[PDB]
Amino acid sequence: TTTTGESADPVTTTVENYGGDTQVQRRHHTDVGFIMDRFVKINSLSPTHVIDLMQTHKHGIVGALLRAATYYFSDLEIVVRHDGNLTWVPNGAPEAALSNTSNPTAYNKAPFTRLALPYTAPHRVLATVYDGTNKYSTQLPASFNYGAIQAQAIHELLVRMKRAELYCPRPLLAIKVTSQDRYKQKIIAPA
Amino acid sequence: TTTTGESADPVTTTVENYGGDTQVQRRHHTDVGFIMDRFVKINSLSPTHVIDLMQTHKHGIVGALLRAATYYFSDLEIVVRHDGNLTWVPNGAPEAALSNTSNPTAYNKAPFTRLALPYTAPHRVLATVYDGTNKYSTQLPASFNYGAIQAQAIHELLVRMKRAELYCPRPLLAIKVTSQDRYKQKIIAPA
Amino acid sequence: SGNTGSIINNYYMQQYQNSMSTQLGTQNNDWFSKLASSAFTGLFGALLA
Amino acid sequence: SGNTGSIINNYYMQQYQNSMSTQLGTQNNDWFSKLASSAFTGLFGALLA
Amino acid sequence: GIFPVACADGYGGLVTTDPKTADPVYGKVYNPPKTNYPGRFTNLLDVAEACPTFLRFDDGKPYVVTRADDTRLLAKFDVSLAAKHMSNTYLSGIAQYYTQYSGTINLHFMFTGSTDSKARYMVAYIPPGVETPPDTPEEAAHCIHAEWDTGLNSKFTFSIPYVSAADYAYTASDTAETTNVQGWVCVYQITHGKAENDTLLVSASAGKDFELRLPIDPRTQ
Amino acid sequence: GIFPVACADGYGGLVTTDPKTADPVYGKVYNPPKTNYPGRFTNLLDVAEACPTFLRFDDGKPYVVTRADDTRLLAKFDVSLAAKHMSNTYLSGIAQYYTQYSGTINLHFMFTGSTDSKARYMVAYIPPGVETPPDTPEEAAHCIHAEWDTGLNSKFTFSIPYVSAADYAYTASDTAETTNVQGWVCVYQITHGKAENDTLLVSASAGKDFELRLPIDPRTQ
Amino acid sequence: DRLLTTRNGHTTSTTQSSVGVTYGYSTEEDHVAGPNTSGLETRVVQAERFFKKFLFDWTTDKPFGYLTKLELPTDHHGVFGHLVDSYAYMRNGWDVEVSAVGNQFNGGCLLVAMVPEWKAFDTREKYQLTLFPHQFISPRTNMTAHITVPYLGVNRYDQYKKHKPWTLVVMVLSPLTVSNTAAPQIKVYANIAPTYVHVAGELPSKE
Ligand SMILES: O=C(O)[C@@H]1O[C@@H](O[C@H]2[C@H](O)[C@@H](NS(=O)(=O)O)[C@@H](O)O[C@@H]2COS(=O)(=O)O)[C@H](OS(=O)(=O)O)[C@@H](O)[C@@H]1O[C@H]1O[C@H](COS(=O)(=O)O)[C@@H](O)[C@H](O)[C@H]1NS(=O)(=O)O
Ligand SMILES: O=C(O)[C@@H]1O[C@@H](O[C@H]2[C@H](O)[C@@H](NS(=O)(=O)O)[C@@H](O)O[C@@H]2COS(=O)(=O)O)[C@H](OS(=O)(=O)O)[C@@H](O)[C@@H]1O[C@H]1O[C@H](COS(=O)(=O)O)[C@@H](O)[C@H](O)[C@H]1NS(=O)(=O)O
Repeated sequence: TTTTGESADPVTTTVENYGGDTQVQRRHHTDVGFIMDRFVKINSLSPTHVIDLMQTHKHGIVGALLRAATYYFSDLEIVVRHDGNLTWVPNGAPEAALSNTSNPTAYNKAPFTRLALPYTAPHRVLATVYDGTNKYSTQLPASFNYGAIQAQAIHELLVRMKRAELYCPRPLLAIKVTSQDRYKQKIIAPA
Repeated sequence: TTTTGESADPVTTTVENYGGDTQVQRRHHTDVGFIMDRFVKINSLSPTHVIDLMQTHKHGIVGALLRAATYYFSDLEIVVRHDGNLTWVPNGAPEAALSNTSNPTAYNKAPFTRLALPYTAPHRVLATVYDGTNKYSTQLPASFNYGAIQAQAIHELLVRMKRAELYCPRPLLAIKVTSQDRYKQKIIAPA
Repeated sequence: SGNTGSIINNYYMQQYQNSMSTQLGTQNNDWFSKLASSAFTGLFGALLA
Repeated sequence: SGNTGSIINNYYMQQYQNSMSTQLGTQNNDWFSKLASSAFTGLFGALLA
Repeated sequence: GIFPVACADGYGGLVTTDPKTADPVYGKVYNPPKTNYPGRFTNLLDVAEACPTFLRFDDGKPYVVTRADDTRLLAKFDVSLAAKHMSNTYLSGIAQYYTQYSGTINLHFMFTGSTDSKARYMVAYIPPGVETPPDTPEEAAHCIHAEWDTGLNSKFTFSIPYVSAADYAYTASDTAETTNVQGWVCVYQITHGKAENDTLLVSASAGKDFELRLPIDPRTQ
Repeated sequence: GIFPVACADGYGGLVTTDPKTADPVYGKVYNPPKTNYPGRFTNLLDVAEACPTFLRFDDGKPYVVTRADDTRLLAKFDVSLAAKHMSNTYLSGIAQYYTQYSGTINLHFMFTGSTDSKARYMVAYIPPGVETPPDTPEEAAHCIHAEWDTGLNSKFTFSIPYVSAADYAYTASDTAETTNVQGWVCVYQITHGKAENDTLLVSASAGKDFELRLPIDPRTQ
Repeated sequence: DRLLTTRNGHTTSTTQSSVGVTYGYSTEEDHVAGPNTSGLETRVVQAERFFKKFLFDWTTDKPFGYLTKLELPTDHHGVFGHLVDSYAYMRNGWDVEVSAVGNQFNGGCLLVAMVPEWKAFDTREKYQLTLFPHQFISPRTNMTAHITVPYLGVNRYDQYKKHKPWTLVVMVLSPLTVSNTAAPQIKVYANIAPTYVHVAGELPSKE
């Protein structure tokens, strides 16, 4: 098929053009809500930690995919391996509140704590990139977070996006290829 | 709107006065029963402890709110971290009864004991302040309590108000402001 | 209720789970709700819009 | 949903398990699905098969 | 056989705000009746709407005094639940326990002068976007404002509207904030006739759509 | 008595992709409305179909240049989501997170020359089974191919068919692979008239039956 | 004939080499009367007209990847500019027309796109810029590109002095080619019009 390409109108040809038969597709694994729904780890940690999905690694399946969207929304689940008790506080809270027990506080139970937390930002949607001239009264507004946690020590933090919604796609890149033809690597095979 | 203010009749204007649109409100978080329904800690403890909600801290969310009411009523839940077995006894009992096992006694089970206890005072409602010339045959009648607990050692005590009812509101104060304009503090923000 | 979010009905009977209220006569004895709803919202006097 | 495969209904109420969405007006506001389905599939011009 | 069960890791711990209930141990207790006990309140915002409390001005007074000189700005304050002027209100007392708010806040002005004291006032909401609030009624006129005079009715009520970028605003203020994020309110005195040393009491209450969400326990303990 | 239960060994552990949900601790939060927010996408393949992105040729250009000499092969590349030429496409960006694929991949050719520049091209799918791809239109004619010329419509689209032994093919390529398992695509220039230095942009998009299965997290972290 | 005449207020623009209009992310605006402005917002139709801006000179030496950007809103000296200094909050979409007139004997191709929340793109990311609302300009086919986009962002209303949601980008996809019969270079211009302009929060005067 030939078309006026300058218009940018989508064109999808099929093998029928030269005698083939287009087949059946099952696209469950490329479903946004499904694919974002798995735990991902946050590497940097500290006794006091503000939950920010952008601390996710840029090349991990979740972090790559999240960054391939401009705006997003989701609820959250967290797994925290910590010493002592864990206190969570919602978006907008004074850092000092983290010391108070009446905020959701999970008492230590081995081996870690799994929790379901609601979206809690004052915005209708959040962004992975924000073109602010400043945004004050490569930096993101401080209001873009899912609250904060505190314990005597935070050893590990996994985070899971629930009911994820993604808007306005952005570039997603594969590994840079050096070889003359294909990027080759060791694929699993029996001994 | 102008009115006769000396009458003290409530007046609630809206933005419609100058062309605005009043919006929709969802007030679940300011619901009394909901807000008082969370664990709060009691700092002073001892092997023998008489449960008194006024031992709650005056600036904590529960203690501040409770003190912002004259009379109240509620059932209770307690979490106790203790050595040995825990015995509870209802309001009006001889302190000596605490040593007897036939009163509700929870055998030690790690990491602590959670219990549901009923209101047990001889009054229809309790008070946070009591204007007694004396009240005998800044002090509250001894009958204002939820019973008492005893163990070999009591390390921690959390208390939770269930089915709370609050009557006749009293002053509730924010932090005293020193600054020329606003009380500013460190609000959580991502790193 | 307030801050209880379990779907399943309680394993223990109500007379054990809570103290039982008695009456002499939970109704609409909400003074402050009445007070707030009674607030004047109009505009005293004539208007020129 | 997406990546939840439990048969049994949740023990906790929805207003606890998740944040609650509000509206002003989940519908078919799927721009990219529309865009993709609108793609031209034919053949511009005359055919000789 | 018996029913197999998987005891799941990461579940089971006590969370101080959990939605479950404890197991009972002492049953069958009937309470003294408290049918129709007076003064009950079920939502903090009902009392916050019905009972306005006072703002704090100058050296600790619930009022503003009419200026004898040619300066017309009587007061200026941050539209913030954490503002110094709101620090003694019941509204700010409740607000400190929540992370976000939205909606209308109402201001009440009650003139206290003698029958032979007269005045004309103006209140304006200065939204954010300007560096400093105007100290002149003429400059503030371009904002949302209301003017009223003295007479038989001693009180005047005005609604500070919620106008912001996000749907909710923080109740607390961050240390990195120079200018108040939600703007200011300016009270002016257009003129007066023999009203020197006469007072204007100002109080605040929650409006019909005022809303507080996300409970928090922030005070030092 | 109470209900007997067997706490089973080997069950209960946290699996990062498990199909369960955590227990909640902070209820009753209502979100700001986001009704009808623009640009939403629910499946990665909808955008992969609607938005073709560019292939990479020679020294890093999204196009191929018409040859002035007597060599007619403009480009040759592996039908592989891991091919150097596909390395900057959105299609390969998504594909790296899946182990297998199947279906149609579409190529788009947009001529960029002036009105007085004309040419005739040919694209062929060389299936596996031959040692090296043909550098001649005459040899490649025996394969599935399409020829088109220049004119009013600047773009031409061709479907690379999925023809393989197994029902699915790997998205990644093993180090032990000499020849590309799925064959090659060869773009030729039959002739041209005054088209020296004129360009042919080439991009790719997912076809109607393109499919990706088996999610994977392979990048070094 | 591919004639299109666009009208915005008392200003009109017509091309005879139109390749159509590209709508990005949506065909309409979301709700302009949300809870964040109470009911105080108003539409100001007088700001809905075309203003102009020079972009760059498309020359033979500018290679693939060369890119010029224009963050919106930009400096404006008409009613729209006044609106920005007079109101605390605003929202509007954009109706964008970009012209690169040379002649039919030139070659090459420009990619014109509208990007939400701009970030400086890698040269590798430049291969996927078509993921954003766009259109192309190739001398053999057209001289005008036209894109229409709605207002968007984490906030229903904005403070343009602190944030710019949209940014127009024109990138060289294939270098300009010239001959004896062609135009030696092509100047690229933008004809922009803000759409559905709404303001809220009257600001005080400077006096
Ligand atoms: O230092 C102050 O802020 C002074 O405090 C106010 O008194 C408080 C009192 O401190 C408080 N007791 S507590 O132990 O702190 O809890 C309680 O009794 O309330 C009163 C009233 O406080 S209120 O918030 O103002 O309502 C003084 O008021 S009063 O004593 O007349 O009742 C208040 O006037 C004082 O503030 C002045 O001093 C401030 C700092 O002091 S210093 O410069 O270090 O010496 C200064 O910042 C204030 O501007 C000034 N008030 S002014 O408006 O008259 O200038
Ligand atoms: O070494 C290369 O591959 C050179 O890389 C390309 O530049 C990358 C850049 O490295 C990358 N930054 S990052 O830190 O690696 O992430 C990012 O900025 O993207 C650019 C573009 O990469 S792309 O995948 O080609 O799109 C050079 O492109 S550019 O700088 O013009 O933008 C690319 O031309 C380079 O590849 C050349 O060198 C390769 C190995 O270098 S050496 O022999 O060891 O000295 C060689 O294998 C390539 O064949 C050669 N490219 S050629 O086609 O012009 O011959």
